Amino acid sequence: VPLDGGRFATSDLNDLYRRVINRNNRLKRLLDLAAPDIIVRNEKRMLQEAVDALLDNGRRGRAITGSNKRPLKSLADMIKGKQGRFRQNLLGKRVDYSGRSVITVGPYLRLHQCGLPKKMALELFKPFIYGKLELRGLATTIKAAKKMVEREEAVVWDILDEVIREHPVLLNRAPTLHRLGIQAFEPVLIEGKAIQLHPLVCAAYNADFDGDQMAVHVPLTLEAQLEARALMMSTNNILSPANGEPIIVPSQDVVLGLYYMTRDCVNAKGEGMVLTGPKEAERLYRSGLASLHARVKVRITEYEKDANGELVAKTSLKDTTVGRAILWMIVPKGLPYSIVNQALGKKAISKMLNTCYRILGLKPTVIFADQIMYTGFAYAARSGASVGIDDMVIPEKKHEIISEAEAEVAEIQEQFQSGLVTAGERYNKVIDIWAAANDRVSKAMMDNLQTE
Amino acid sequence: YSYTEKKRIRKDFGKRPQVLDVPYLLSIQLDSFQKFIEQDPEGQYGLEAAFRSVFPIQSYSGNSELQYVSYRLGEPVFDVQECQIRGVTYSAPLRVKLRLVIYEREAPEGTVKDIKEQEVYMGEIPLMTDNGTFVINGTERVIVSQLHRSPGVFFDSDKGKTHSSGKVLYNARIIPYRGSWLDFEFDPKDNLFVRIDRRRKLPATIILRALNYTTEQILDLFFEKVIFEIRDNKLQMELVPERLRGETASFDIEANGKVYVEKGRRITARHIRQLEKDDVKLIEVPVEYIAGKVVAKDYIDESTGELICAANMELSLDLLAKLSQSGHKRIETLFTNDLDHGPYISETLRVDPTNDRLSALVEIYRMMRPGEPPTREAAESLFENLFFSEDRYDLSAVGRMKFNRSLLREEIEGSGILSKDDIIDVMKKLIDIRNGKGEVDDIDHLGNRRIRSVGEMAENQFRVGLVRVERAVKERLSLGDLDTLMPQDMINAKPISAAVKEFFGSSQLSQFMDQNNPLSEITHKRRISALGPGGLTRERAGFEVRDVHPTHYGRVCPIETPEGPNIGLINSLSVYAQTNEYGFLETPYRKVTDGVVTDEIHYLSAIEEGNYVIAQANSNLDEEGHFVEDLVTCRSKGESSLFSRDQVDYMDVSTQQVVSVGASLIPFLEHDDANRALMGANMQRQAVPTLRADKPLVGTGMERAVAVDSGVTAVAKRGGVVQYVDASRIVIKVNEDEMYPGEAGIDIYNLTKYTRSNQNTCINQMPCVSLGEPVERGDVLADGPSTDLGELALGQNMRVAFMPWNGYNFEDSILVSERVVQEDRFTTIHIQELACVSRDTKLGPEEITADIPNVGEAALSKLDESGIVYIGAEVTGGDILVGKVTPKGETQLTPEEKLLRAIFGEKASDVKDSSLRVPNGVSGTVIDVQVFTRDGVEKDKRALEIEEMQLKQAKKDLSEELQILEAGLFSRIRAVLVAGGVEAEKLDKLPRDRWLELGLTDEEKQNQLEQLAEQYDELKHEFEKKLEAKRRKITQGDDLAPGVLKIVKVYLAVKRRIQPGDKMAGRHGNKGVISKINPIEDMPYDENGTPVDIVLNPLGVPSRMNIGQILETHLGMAAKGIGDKINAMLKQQQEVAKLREFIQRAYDLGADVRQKVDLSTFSDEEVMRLAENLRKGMPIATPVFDGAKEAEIKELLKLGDLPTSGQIRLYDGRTGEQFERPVTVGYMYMLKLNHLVDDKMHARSTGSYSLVTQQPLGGKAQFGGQRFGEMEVWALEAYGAAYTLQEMLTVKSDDVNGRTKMYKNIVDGNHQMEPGMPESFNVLLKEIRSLGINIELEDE
Amino acid sequence: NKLNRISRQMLQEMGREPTPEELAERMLMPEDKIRKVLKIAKEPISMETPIGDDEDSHLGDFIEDTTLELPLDSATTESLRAATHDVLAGLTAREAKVLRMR
Amino acid sequence: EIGRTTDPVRMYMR
Amino acid sequence: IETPITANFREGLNVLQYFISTHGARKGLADTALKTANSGYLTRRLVDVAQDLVVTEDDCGTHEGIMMTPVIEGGDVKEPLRDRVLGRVTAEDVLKPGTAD
DNA sequence: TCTGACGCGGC
DNA sequence: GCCGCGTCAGA
Ligand SMILES: [Mg+2]
Repeated sequence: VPLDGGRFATSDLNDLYRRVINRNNRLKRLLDLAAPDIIVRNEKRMLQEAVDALLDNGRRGRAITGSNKRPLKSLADMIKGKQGRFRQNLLGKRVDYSGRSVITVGPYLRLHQCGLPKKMALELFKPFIYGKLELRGLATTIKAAKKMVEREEAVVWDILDEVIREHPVLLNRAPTLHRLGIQAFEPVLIEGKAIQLHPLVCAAYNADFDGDQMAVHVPLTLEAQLEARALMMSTNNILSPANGEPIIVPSQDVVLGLYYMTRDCVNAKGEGMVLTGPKEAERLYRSGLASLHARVKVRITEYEKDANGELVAKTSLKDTTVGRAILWMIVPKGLPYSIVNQALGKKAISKMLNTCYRILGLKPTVIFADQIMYTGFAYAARSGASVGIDDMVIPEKKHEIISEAEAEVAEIQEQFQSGLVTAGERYNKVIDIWAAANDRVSKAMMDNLQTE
Repeated sequence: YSYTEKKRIRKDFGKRPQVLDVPYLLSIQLDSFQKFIEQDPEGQYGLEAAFRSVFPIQSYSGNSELQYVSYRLGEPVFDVQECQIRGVTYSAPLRVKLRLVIYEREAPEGTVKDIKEQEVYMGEIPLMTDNGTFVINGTERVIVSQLHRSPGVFFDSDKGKTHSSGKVLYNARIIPYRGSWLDFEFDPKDNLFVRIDRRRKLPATIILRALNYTTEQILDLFFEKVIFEIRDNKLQMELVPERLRGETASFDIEANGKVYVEKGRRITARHIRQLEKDDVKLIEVPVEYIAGKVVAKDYIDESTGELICAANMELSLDLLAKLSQSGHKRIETLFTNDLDHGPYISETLRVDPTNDRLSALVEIYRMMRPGEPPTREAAESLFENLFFSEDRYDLSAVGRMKFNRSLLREEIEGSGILSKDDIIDVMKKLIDIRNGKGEVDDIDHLGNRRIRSVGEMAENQFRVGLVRVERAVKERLSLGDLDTLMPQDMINAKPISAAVKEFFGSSQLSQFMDQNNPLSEITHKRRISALGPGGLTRERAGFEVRDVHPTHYGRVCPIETPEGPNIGLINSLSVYAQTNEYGFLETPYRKVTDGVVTDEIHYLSAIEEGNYVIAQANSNLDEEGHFVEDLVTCRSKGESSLFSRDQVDYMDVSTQQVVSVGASLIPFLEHDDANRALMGANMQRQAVPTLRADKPLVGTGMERAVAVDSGVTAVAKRGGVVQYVDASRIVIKVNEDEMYPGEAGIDIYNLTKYTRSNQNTCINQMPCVSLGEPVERGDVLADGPSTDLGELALGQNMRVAFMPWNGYNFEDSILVSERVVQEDRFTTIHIQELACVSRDTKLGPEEITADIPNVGEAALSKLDESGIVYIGAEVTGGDILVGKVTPKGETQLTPEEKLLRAIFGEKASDVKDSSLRVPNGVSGTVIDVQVFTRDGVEKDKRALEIEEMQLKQAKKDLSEELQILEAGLFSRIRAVLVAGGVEAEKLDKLPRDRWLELGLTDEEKQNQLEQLAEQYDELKHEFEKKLEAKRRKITQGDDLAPGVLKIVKVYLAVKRRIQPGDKMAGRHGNKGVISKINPIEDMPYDENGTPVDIVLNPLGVPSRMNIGQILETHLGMAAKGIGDKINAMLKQQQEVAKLREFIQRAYDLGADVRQKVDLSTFSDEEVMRLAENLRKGMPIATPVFDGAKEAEIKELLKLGDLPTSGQIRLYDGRTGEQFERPVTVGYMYMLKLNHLVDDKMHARSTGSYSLVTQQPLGGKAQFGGQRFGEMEVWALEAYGAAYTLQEMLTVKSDDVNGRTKMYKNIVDGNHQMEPGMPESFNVLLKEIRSLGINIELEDE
Repeated sequence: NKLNRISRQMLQEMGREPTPEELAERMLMPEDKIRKVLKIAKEPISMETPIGDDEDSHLGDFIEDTTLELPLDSATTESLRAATHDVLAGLTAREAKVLRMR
Repeated sequence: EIGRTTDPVRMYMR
Repeated sequence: IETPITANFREGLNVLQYFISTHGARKGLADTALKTANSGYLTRRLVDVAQDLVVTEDDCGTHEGIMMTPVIEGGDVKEPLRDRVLGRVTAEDVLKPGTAD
């Protein structure tokens, strides 16, 4: 094929082939001349050489081309690929109808939705647009449909509405760790060029917002859509395929907010008020006439699936904080109080999620997980946790323990120089005194800080 | 203080006074390349040495030598600006006066015929800019420095693997600058084998055999003989007490009558002294002992003459009898005490069956060229030329000096070729280390690793050019008849300049300059690469060299390197560090004369550094450099701890010499983890300039130096007062101080306007100072891109609040206020270039006119009749810029189409559309358009008119240039001419141009008058050719590539505003994307009512160990609090005095500072002006380690009138409720990165495919599809999702019939599938079928 | 061969470089032919040449085959043929066959 | 001794 | 090193201490890089070797099975029997601490 | 580099 | 008979 500008491009095989034919024709001529044995053999040598270099160069003297510095690529090389077969395997199968750009958070979105940028979908879903434009008769033909897509008037949005409704879309990230590196979602159009990902599943993708990009594929047929929505949908795969434990587990804001809410205090606003129900508690808190963390007696009815998933109402007095009562409101009637009754950390939250799945089932845990996300965000925001210079507390006896450790290591180095101690003994002594001193500093800061 | 410092003081923290000023950072490159191009009559590095090394070119036995006198670099015919315009490589012609001198055949030496060449051209050499860069295609390139392992000898062990039993077997590799390699290796049985480089394994002794040494001669020169006397009969040895070194006794050793040493008892020092004082020479010994030794010389049987025992033959009892009967009184055995002197040369000599020189040369030749019958002269010439050929063997002056240093010789310079002393000394030191009487060397040592700059590489490839030129020239020197041919017929410059420009352009170290900020440029210029010829491989090396050596202290920065596959292979040079004499590394240090710390700096290499005890900077010095502790903290054996005072020879000049400029600029590095510091600095170098330069609140003092060395600032090279300021011309009137009596004039500084940088960004200079200010030589006239008040102003500092904002600050993403976009402080200008090319096919010449069949007149409206976009017109994505049409007829349409052409009147236009569309979604203004027609073809009207516009522009502007300086000249002629007897009535009304003939009183006046009159003559003929010259460049038809008739360049200027998804970071490595931009009202606010800007995640704090940013935030907020209070008193405008007082209290703030304050400068002008400038927050200088302590920050926080905990209670701007727990607010310095979501966004629906493979590709300019990798395949396999996978692998990519049919199905709204045969599978069939292997798809 | 010998000579006589015009000048040729040969002078550069930095696309891996008409226009032509046949139906028997055969 | 010298030049020369 | 970095980022470190830490930082990141490319390649090898294993039958009728224990590594029962056996098909009926229960 | 198969060569 | 060595080959 000719390159632009007058230039030509040719395979190395063509030049090798050409030389092959040339030498063969010369051999034909040489035969017609009745050439001596020595020269006929040399020509047969050259022929054998050329042929075998042509098939697979590399078992000979490495017969490159004229002046082009790189060794010529033989027939074998064209097939034999790294890694794996050239055309069938990596790299790498390019596919149409795909896009790639940066992911962005988007707190208000629900578990099964995603922000899908405007201009991408405009380009991608072109034929769906054209088809429905012409079938509904909003546009006379596909050519006029093309001019009308390229202007981008009100008409485009209705067709966009109809395709994006029943389309499910796939999000992909290059480190395909497991099958959940691609999940199916319902796309929701948003302004901008940034993809919105649901926060909870960021942990599964191991994604962070520092310029990472994700890929977005379009299942085109109805069957693909079905397979995506049924088998590949995010909401269907909450459980890790590896172990039974959760994959879509809390990331960070959630636990922090919950901690603010779940944490108990000696005394705050409205210590020792006795409430006949949770909603009054929450009403009191929202007015700032009560703190979220305060030990309190609340009248709450736990419900139990003792029957075939029915409600087994037990109705009396619980002693908890305000915060756990409010969260327990959100909590569906099938969870035992016991679960929220405790400290609630990452441990407890994950076990809670797990137990919720096993006893309650799929949908309560799904919806409740969404709930937990929003609540955690809310109370995290109201907590107002920050990081000041005084927040990193130098433990009271720091320099004492440091100077003691310093004087003792200096004493043990000088008594090393004295020659009652091998290298092993010295190593043991140094490492153990440092370990014990460091653990002392650790445990003293933890003691000092925890109950202050 | 300096003029810029008098203009703006910055508060500088710091207890120790920085004694040495920061050196010029680009000196290494500039000065070394300068050294390359240098008339200097000696064998010193550069062109000269290379020339004399290869010159004089002697005739191939024709008796016509070519002699070299001297060279001259012509002044480049094309200036910098024009070359940037046309995409030419900027170079200068080198022309050399050369002489061929011819002897007669066969004259005794006396050249009859001598011919002289009139400076033939040997090609053009690309020249370096003042900034240190290179124009190769009208683009600024940089040559990266290349580190490599220095020539000499290396003694490596590589144990364990060496026979898998330990077996510590060492080797010396001799690496030259120029020449074949030497290798000495061992064997399990201790024989030293030579490998010329990596061929078969021969004994090392064979080369010595070839070298004319006999076996016995070798045993002489290696082993020290032992004298064995025979007295009356039986075999006695003469033994010197010290010789017995480590030796169990085998006999009963009687001496002088008494048994001394018992047989077996280890000889003690007592026994040694016993024998010494007894004066024992000779001791009787049994012939059993001697029956176990070896015989050195070939001791003959004296009776007949017959040899019996040979050179290195085992001694046995009977042969001892044979020798004693023959009558040799003194027998020489060898000293080989296997612990010290082991079986090495003996066994090696035995294992080498070759004997004489000739057989050694034969086996040499048969190893080097195995199978061709050896001819003596061929083998000798081969072997000699391998190591003793002057042209072939150069170790380097460096290598030779280091070699002699390694072998402990005072004498520095050797003869390049391998002298045999060297060779033997090499094997001596190798077998020294093999016993263990030497150290093994480390590759990673700075003294063993040499740095190769520009000039040395240039010299290398130029030398290779000269060698091939010599082969060609001398070849033509021998055939042709000598007399008539002059020294130009033989020499073609083409392969020289071809190979040089191959090297210069097509190389890893020559790369496109990153032109975004000065930091990037400076680091690039001082970047050091481990690759290239004579250099390392990325896969080969290796944990070894990547790791951080102790020698780097105060010489290389450990923390500045790309975080890619490249880490360790970069290592940029530190601040105070320089290159030594031999291209090595040296560091300056302060003397300490035992108690007082002197001020003298001496550069020491690594070897010297190992010797002396150098103190750290962090030691307190009182009144004369006196340290407080008796036992002070220093390093002498390369390892730090406590030493006492009466020992310290030297001391660090300052702490800042350890780290490079970039790492040194990040504040409070001591409190930042190394990981995030490194990553921060790396990303920080890639930061892009915004619209508005301001200044970092917390600097280091270095920001002036950084700006100074940057070549984007304009610097005053004479000193004086600014005469005229324009946004195109900055004219300075020099003071009479620096005024040249001979040709002074005024100083004119032409500014740079929005031209495209390598990143397509804005590079514009704004003038800082005002008309009539007196300024000095080297003052900062106009600040460049993102540079202000003299200083680098990389980004902007914003109010951040640490709190969670309902999962909007989720992960590393950033929440930001609408007020940031509102002010337009983060909107970038990008100047993008597009080119429209009109080629000539044989289908017919393409045209640029507006005549374009069936296009909308919307696109035509913006085009002139010529078809060119209007200058300054604002367009949108898709819009047509430059019209182009191409020949296209004979459609050969299907029936129905012909039918419709008849019916509707569809008149077939024979020309296709080609006109230049704007890319998808990009919209900006045309700032300029360029048109390049090759000479010959008929220029279009608009091109002609715009080239006339540019013409007359250049004309007018240069005329203005000439006339301003001429007006200055003429004014000066009148001020001299009115002097000497004042006459201004008579003179004023005579004409001005009638003054060359004038004359007056004879002294300075008359001489200067004639000077300036001839300056007028010079300016007139100078300008008129300077014009003609420019009108030759514009007038000349522009030299285009073959096949292209004409070309039009169009510059688009896009103003790109910040949006959600762009990448932003701070200096500490914390980064993130803008997730949503919220109105100001939404954000929490203080009691005062000022609302916050950014909300940063507190959960981002604990694992990110960069805590210094919090200190910076507090000090930065209190700093703005200072600016607040001063602004308030400015708003009230009390009086100069009270603000000056307050500001002074600010400037001092306690004591222990190196500040040195005013009253120095102006009491009111500079003060109130500066005050106005400081309303925005006082710019401080925190040094990296000798910086502001937390307590001083607290003190200033009191002076800032803010809470000492730095937290304020915040009211939620949405709801109005206050938060529990108050939070830290304040300013931190943020940057918006070069990673713009606009570019990171890409999607493709349908487009161009690959020619051979039917998979999707990028040809639409709408980039190609995602790769469906094996990973993704596996993902699909994990689900049962078979139809999706099958579509994606085939129907979506490689199925030709299927995608078109399925497209139609999509338009029709049909959802089925038709996978067909994937073309890749057909590729497979065809590749197998191309072979002799039959693959048939069977059926059943 | 003449071209390149003169190329060698003209560069050494001029010093700077040899412009295409000056060589054509010195020869008795019609001048038009050097630029033609200059176009012809570009040697075959290999289609299999790997790209800059030797990536797993070679040079052939850029070049696209513009011959393939896009499925879009084939759909247009399909719609076109359907519309033509419906307007054919508006015509009489033999008038339709007239245009059908033509 | 022949060390796989594939070069037909050498053999022919011999 | 025997003497550690006694200071913290609140306090201030020096030249030497920072130098000590640079090694580990760079070494760590270089390990994470080149040994993760190693681990990826390893993984690819495991996936590729084990690909053919698919569920073809419901039940072949094997009586064979593996006697599973609680992994009692030293100090305690790090993973108990229930957890180890959770979700598994049994080979035969298990009896209580009493025969025929 | 590494882990290794199969000759290849040598002992 | 098993062990370095040398060739061949996947990343
Ligand atoms: Mg990330």
